[PDB]
Amino acid sequence: TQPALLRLSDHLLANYKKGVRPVRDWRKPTTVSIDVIMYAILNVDEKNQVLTTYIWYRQYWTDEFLQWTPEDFDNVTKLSIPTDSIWVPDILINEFVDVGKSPNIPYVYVHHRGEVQNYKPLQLVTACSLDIYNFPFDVQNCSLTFTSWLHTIQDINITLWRSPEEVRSDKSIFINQGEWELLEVFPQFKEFSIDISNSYAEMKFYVIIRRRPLFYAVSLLLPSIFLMVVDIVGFCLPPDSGERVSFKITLLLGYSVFLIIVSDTLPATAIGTPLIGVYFVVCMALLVISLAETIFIVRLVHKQDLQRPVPDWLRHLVLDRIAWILCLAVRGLLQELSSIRHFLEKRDEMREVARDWLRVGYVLDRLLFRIYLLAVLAYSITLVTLWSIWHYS
Amino acid sequence: TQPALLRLSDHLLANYKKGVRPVRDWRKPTTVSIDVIMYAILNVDEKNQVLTTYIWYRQYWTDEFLQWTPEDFDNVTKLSIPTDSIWVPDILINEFVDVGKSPNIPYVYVHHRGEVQNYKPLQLVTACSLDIYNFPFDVQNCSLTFTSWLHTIQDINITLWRSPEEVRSDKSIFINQGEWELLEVFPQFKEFSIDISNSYAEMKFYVIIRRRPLFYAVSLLLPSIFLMVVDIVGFCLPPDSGERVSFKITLLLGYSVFLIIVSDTLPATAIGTPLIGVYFVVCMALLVISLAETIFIVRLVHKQDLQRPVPDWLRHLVLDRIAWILCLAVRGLLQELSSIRHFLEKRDEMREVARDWLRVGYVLDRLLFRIYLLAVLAYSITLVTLWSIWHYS
Amino acid sequence: TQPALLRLSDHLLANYKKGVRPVRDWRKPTTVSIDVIMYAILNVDEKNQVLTTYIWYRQYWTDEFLQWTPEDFDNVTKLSIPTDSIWVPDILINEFVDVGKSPNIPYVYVHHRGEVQNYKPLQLVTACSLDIYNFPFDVQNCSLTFTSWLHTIQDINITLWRSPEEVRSDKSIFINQGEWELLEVFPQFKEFSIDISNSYAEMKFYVIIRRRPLFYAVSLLLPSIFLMVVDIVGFCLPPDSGERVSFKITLLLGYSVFLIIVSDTLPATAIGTPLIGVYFVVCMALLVISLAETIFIVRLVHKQDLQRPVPDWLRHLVLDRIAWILCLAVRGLLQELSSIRHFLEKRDEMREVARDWLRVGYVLDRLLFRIYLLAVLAYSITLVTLWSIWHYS
Amino acid sequence: TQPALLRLSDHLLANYKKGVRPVRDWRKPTTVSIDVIMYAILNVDEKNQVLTTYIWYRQYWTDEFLQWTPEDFDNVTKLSIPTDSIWVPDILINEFVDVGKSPNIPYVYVHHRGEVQNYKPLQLVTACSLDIYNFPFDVQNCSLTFTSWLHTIQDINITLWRSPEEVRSDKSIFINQGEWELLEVFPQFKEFSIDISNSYAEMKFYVIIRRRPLFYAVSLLLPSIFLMVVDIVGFCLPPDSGERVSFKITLLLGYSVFLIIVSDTLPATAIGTPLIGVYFVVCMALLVISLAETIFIVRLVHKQDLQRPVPDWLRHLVLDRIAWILCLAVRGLLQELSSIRHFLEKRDEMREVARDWLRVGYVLDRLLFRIYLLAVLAYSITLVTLWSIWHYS
Amino acid sequence: TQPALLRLSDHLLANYKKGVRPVRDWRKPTTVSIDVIMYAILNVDEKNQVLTTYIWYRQYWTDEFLQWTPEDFDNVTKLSIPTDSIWVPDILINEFVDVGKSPNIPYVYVHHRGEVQNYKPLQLVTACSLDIYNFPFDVQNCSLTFTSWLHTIQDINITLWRSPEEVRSDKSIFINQGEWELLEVFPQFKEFSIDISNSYAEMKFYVIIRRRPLFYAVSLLLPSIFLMVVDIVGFCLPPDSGERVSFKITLLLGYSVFLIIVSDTLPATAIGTPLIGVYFVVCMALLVISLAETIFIVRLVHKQDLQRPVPDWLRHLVLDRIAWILCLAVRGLLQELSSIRHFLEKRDEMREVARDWLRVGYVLDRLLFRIYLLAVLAYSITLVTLWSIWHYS
Ligand SMILES: *[C@@H]1O[C@H](CO)[C@@H](O[C@@H]2O[C@H](CO)[C@@H](O)[C@H](O)[C@H]2NC(C)=O)[C@H](O)[C@H]1NC(C)=O
Ligand SMILES: *[C@@H]1O[C@H](CO)[C@@H](O[C@@H]2O[C@H](CO)[C@@H](O)[C@H](O)[C@H]2NC(C)=O)[C@H](O)[C@H]1NC(C)=O
Ligand SMILES: Cc1nc[nH]c1CN1CCc2c(c3ccccc3n2C)C1=O
Repeated sequence: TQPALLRLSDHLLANYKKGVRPVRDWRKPTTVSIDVIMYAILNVDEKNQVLTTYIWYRQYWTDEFLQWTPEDFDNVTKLSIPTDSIWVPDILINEFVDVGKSPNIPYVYVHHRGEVQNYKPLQLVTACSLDIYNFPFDVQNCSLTFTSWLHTIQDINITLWRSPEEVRSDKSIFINQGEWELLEVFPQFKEFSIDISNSYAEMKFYVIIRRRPLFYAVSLLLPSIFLMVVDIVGFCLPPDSGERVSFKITLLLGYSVFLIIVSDTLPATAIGTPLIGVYFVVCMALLVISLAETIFIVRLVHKQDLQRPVPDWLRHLVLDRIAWILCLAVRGLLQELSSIRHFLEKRDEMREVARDWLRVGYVLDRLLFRIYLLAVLAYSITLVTLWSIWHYS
Repeated sequence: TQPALLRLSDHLLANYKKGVRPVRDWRKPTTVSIDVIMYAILNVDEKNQVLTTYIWYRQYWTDEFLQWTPEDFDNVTKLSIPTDSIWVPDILINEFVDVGKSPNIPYVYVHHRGEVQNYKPLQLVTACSLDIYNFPFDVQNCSLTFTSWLHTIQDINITLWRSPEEVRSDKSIFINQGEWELLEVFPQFKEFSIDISNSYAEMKFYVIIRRRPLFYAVSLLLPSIFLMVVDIVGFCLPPDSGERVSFKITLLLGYSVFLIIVSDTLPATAIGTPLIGVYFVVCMALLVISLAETIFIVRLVHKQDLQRPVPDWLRHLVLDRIAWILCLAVRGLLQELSSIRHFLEKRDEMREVARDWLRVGYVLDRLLFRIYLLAVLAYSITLVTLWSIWHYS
Repeated sequence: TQPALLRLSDHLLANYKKGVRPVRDWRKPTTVSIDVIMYAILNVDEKNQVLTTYIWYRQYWTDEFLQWTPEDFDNVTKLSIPTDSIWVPDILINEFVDVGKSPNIPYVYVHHRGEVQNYKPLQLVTACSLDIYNFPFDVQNCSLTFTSWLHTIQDINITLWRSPEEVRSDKSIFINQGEWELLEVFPQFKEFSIDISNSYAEMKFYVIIRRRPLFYAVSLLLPSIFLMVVDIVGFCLPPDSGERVSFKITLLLGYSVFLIIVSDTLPATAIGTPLIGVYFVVCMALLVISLAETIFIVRLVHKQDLQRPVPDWLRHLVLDRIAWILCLAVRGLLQELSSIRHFLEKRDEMREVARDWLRVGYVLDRLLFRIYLLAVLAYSITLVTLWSIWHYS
Repeated sequence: TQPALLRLSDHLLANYKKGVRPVRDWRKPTTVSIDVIMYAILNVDEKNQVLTTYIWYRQYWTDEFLQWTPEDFDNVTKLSIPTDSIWVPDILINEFVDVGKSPNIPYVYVHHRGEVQNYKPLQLVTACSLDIYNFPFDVQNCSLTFTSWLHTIQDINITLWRSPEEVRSDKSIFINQGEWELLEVFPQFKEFSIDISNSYAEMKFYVIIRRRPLFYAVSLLLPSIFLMVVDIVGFCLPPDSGERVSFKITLLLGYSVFLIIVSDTLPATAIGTPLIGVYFVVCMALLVISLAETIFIVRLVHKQDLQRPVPDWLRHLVLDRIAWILCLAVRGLLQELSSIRHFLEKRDEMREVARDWLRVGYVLDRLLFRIYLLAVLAYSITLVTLWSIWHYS
Repeated sequence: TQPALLRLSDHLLANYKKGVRPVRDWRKPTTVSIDVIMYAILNVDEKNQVLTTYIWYRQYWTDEFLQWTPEDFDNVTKLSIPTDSIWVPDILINEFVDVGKSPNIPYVYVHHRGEVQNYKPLQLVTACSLDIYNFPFDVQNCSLTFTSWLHTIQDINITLWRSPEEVRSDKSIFINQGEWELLEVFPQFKEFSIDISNSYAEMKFYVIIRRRPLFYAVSLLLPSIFLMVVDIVGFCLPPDSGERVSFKITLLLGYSVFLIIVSDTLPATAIGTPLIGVYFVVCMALLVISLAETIFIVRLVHKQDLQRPVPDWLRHLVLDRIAWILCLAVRGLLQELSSIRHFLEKRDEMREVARDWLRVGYVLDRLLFRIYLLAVLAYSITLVTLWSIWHYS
């Protein structure tokens, strides 16, 4: 009879047992040939050391029992069979820490020599070690290891579909504009063993990704450069005005409020902070020097029952530092008038010695303003020198 | 016998095999005709580049084996059959990154020529690229690509149910008032291929949505306009009062606290900030100019052992800038009295030279108050000019 | 034989096909009678427009094939049958956006005329439109629409179990004390159609709920009334003390910190803020008037090389505003003494003209203190007048 | 033959129907005997009124069809059978609002008289009413009601395994150190009915738990006591120094910042705040009195063109309050000298009347410092008196 | 016939019953030998007392019914069988509070004597008690107890695969760099019993882990050391400048803002705060002493109608504390001139007595500056002494 070509499928699955590993001779292994394309990097968790990706996967193997001649079946050379009717190998990942939700694919291809092809997408929640020592300019190297979980090397061996050079140079479908950049995917065959007499075939894929360091660079420099500019403008306040101290402590208050927002959005691993955490406490201690310079000079020019300064410490300040660096009734009358002259004289002499301290506090202020402005320019061009040698190639 | 019309269903499913693709001739493909109505936009994730929608889906195909004449079955022309008793094609989406939870529909229709109709709702968690360069006034363009995952173009081809003009103009059931606005849904047929000799039918639906920019506009201008008004009122403080500097640094402190709440609720992609991030740092640097204008003028009118100002720099300030822009016992007595006259004279001459600097600091203050008020009005009407040319049509 | 009364169930399920819609004549529809009691309002999401409830559901229909006479089965009139052995209709909701987790009920009742009764609880995650224009005093109106997803009006029709007046007045089991208050549940029959020749039976239940506006009212007035009381106490500071300006800007700083916590806990839809967002910016601008009143009067009473004020602007201030509203050696001596008289005279005349400005700044201060206190009392009793007409009935 | 004792299980399950309620006579109900041990309190959600626990559950019933004599089966008196091969009753909870994830137990015991024993653990997500009127010192009373969802009182009745005194005094395995303390679990039998002619057996377990109020007490008093101590130290500043007002408004600013962190971590139900919310606004208004005492006394001792105070209001302040509570050329000369005497006399008389107001502002300051220190000590020992009568027994 | 070696599997599973515990004699128990390797510590929840790990698990037992001679089956000594075709024991954990998501392994090994080997990975969500008394330097000790949930000691007994010394010293695959450090895994056999006549075999594994205390130590000392350095610099302000009080209250404000971020990220159990919570309130009260030292000395050097100080309290301050520790018309003229001498004399004598109080306030200031600097150095080297004795071994 010739009803249709559903007479192939019941010829092929009349007495078929889906629990038996499909070989005629039990001494020969089943060889599974796999292949991978990366599709998206969904999440990189630096705190929990967990990577979440999404790949497209395919594999084939040889089934000794699903064979037919294409004649006597109207030249059919392949057909589709449900997945839960045949033997399927158990290929897992060593680095699993969870189970991702993936769509179910209910069909496979079967060619007329026994080659069974399986296509399925996979969401992977794996665990890889993440070092963040140079935090925005970092390249990560995480691994995917496909292996058979039960069967040993004498039952299931794993090979590649195609050559490892075609797998390495494949970035055709990768979803970009998403904060991570795929560089390469490199395969490598190894053989796993913990104890003796049990070896397991495995196939490591190394996934190398790189962070796009643009929006971390503007969301961490644009407040850092800004609060340095406001500190430079605050030196132009005169120190005997009672406002420079209140300026510097408010701005130092507003800067410490900023760092606790930075640590809220930027994590750190068990080795500690990255290298840019050093460059924040250098800009922190550079404001405490400007605070200690203000408190040192407000103590200087202030009116406390003063004496005339040291003639040694006036001579090499006023003269040298501006040249090397900068540019019965009758006689009862005048006895009372001499007393009135005396109270005005002590008022004037305490006033002119307050001027001599005030002249010292202004030559020494423009001296320390130019030393501070020299240090914040030498450190600023150092920070852009190290960046510009990175950016080339 | 005539028991009921359950004698149709066992005639139709006596020897039926749900794993075989239902054709008499294996050389002809099965053609699936699909159709879509968008129901809700559930979530748009700008950070992770993930779109979450909810659609209503339907499809039909032709089954060669489910055919009957309507006579000898009491004129039955269609009936309902459980879904897990027949062959169902595997239509997926390329852009899946997750599996949404959808209700199960356990029945299908079957007409008497073999047409099998399937209705089901779907929740879709897809991945599309989102550019936010003009952040509240942005139109997104994300894609849905329906394809068969295993079968090639020689087995399953995908067509539309109805015309592509009826699909494009369908906004009948879309749930509004929910922060996104559906513009159109446009279908397009393509043919997918990565390697040679394997082509897959696909059907792209382009979903174009647009953000409603109302409550982002009031939750970002109403604090931005407000802290500009408070800065204008603070110029009316007199500069030799010791409070204008403390006014400006508190208000600049409270403005920098505001931006870190803005970045907490407004994300940015890998290309960086949107265009309105430029318009925040222009309003930022416009407050530092008002801070540097205060510190420049407090340094001017302040009492430090002063000299009389330059007659050149007084003449074109006091005169020109207000006209072009603005509107033995006896002889021992008087020798002591001349000394008492001398201490009061140095007290008065240091007082009148502090007035001459104070007159300079007030002509120059109302000059810089009108230049600053001219710039904050020219920039404010520029910002509403660019908005009003957008709003028309 | 008479073994037991398991001989009923195998008589009833010997040749039973659970895929066939159970009618003798295929032209007559199956009528499903439903009923609902609301149990809890779990979540109302104003941002995503999503409602989450939990109901108790029941339904019955007529099965033509499950019929027996109660004699010859020892007078059994009903029995329980597993759910997955019989035909069950597919009743869904139009407003689904998710799938809730509900317990499984594995049994149904079957009476001896064919009536099959089904009881099950359901968790529903639906989508309804939420307007929050009057934010704590708001009544919402969301919908639940039970319909058959595949079968049309010629196969499945939906009716009510009991009368629509018994469904409307049922609040027996509703879990209270949980921030929402159930008012009524009102049913209504409609008939759904998008295209021609396909009509679907549906049954809308309108669920009307009302927010309990107690703890939103104390967590939004008790800081709003408090920072108005502190502003009233701050007018009693004297204006020529240098502390009133620093008082008002700190309190205005602490008030703007408060609103960004309010917007963090209170959402807004696409139409913008509710009506109480207007009543916050009225209390905002009422503090800027008190700030501008302080800066206007500190500029007035301050010692800058002053002149005597206008006699017109002193006469209607000092006199009128307090009445209509408030309540050779010898001749060389005295030439020097006349100079000493002259320096003390210019010191005294600049002191008495600073008193005349100081008298103006205190009559005008108590005038503007009573105008401000009149406005904050007229607006406060207006705000309680609008509340008291709401509270009655 | 005697192969093994798998000949018992096929004798026992040859013709067994798992859909039939297992009685010989259909008029007799099946009696289910249950038992509970509480294992952990996982979550108590005060906002959503949801309790999450984890119990260990067991139950037995009598199966008329699973009976054998132990002879002719090698003295087997019990054996284990898979769960999905026999009839299982449907015991649910009325208070479900979700479905918890519990491990599956695939086996049951069967004794030779028909007693079928079932052991399983359960995670329960229920809804109970939570009153938090005394927030850390609160005892909650939530309920668990086990009932049959479909079958009425004529089919399934629920009893206890063991006595209700053994269930009440069982705290053997409860995981402690986890913020809630289990007091007792008390069972009670009732009979549920909404309409007539349908009654359902139920079994309420009352679960009484109590919060451990230790770390809420130190995380709410240690900032509350601290900002009261800082306010006491700030009275020792002299009031005519211009810093006491700036002290009090900064500290009142920092206290209002603290309460918005308290409301972020401590929820409130629909009845409003707990009783300790009253004790925060008493400590709030106790700082406004210290603020209004400062502003009242800075207005007093301040130099505005003053007059001598009232002799009545000086006599009962300076004298009484310290005793009852505290402890041609020649004649042209002296006409000019009398003028110079006159300008120094008006300078001195305006200075001594500023001392007389300054003496009033210091007797009245130490008076109001001791009244304020008496109120903050009488309220502090009241707050520890109410705590110490609670702590005993 | 000799078709293949699928003739072994149908010989082995022709009449096999997967519900029967596989023994020939029912009096002998089934012995299960287990083994564990820890792979990752996923989460340690200190608030909810919940541990989340991920292990690799394996077990074997003896099946009396799956036996064959390897001859007459072409020398096959083992083969793989699906898991859902044979009897599997029910090994659970006592400490479950949830169900983790683990991958499914669908195959087992079967040797020719009946030994059935099972390999599977497991995610475990257990509940262990966590004491955090020494918060970063803490070692936890949580438990895993494998037991059979239904069967007693006469049915299932649990043993180890390999020796307990090989299990204890196994850290081969543990994923490091993830904030917790695995020390050892120690097994122990016990026997569980609540009531009489029912004993259950169990096998406790003790898991000892240790926190890596590096990044908690820098994120809690680097702001704590920093705000102590800023307080030392603030003593160099002169006390009669009106800025030291405003310095100390701003810095004390900014320190109390810091602790509420610390408690947000660091939890505490029911016993209260850890030991480092004591070391924060010691650094808290060390700033209130510096605040009370400032307010005590501003009250001292301030100009209120002063008297000369006590000669006893000047002698042991000025002299001792610097030595032991530190280093008709005519007669009408002069009657008026004596009055002018009198007003200048009272002006001078009130000025020199303000100097004598000012000298006292500076000897006493450098005295209390060196006592405070001695206490903050003795406590700082104590804090590093206790750390250095911990770090050695
Ligand atoms: C809730 O909303 C519905 C809107 O559908 C209101 O529905 C109307 O109800 C009346 C009868 O009460 C009908 O005549 C109208 O045809 C309904 N409208 C529509 C569009 O069908 C309902 O009244 C609302 N409930 C409350 C309490 O306001
Ligand atoms: C917990 O709440 C229940 C409320 O149902 C209390 O229940 C009452 O218990 C007494 C006996 O103790 C019965 O006589 C009452 O009929 C019960 N009330 C109701 C409404 O049924 C129970 O006592 C409470 N437990 C505690 C410790 O307070
Ligand atoms: C909502 C409902 N209520 C009962 N049944 C249905 C299903 N409903 C029926 C009509 C319908 C659907 C559909 C889907 C895609 C394109 C066009 C479509 N049309 C015209 C389909 O979802």
